[PDB]
Amino acid sequence: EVQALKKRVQALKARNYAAKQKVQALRHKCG
Amino acid sequence: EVAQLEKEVAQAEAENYQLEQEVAQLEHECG
Repeated sequence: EVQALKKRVQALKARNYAAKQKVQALRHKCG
Repeated sequence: EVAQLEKEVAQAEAENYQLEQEVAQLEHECG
């Protein structure tokens, strides 16, 4: 479902956005 | 398109998978 996949994309991006910041934050903290 | 969204979901999923690996590792070593 297009509408379904869109929400999947948004859900992923939401987690991805947070995770990406975490990775770079951690790279700053202990990289 | 569905196919577009699927390749997008797979894009996010691929990154997401890696982000969680890196976050877990960075935290396991630092956090």
